[PDB]
Amino acid sequence: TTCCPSIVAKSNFNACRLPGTPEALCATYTGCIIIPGATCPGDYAN
Repeated sequence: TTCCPSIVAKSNFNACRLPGTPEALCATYTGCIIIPGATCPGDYAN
């Protein structure tokens, strides 16, 4: 599950992922974090 600082960061993450780019790379590009649980904490953008 990808949990992002903001909707802008998550939009950038999703754009990175669209052509297949590995999740960890898109995470570092955006500031989004990856957690195994189904639910992001607090008010992070899923």
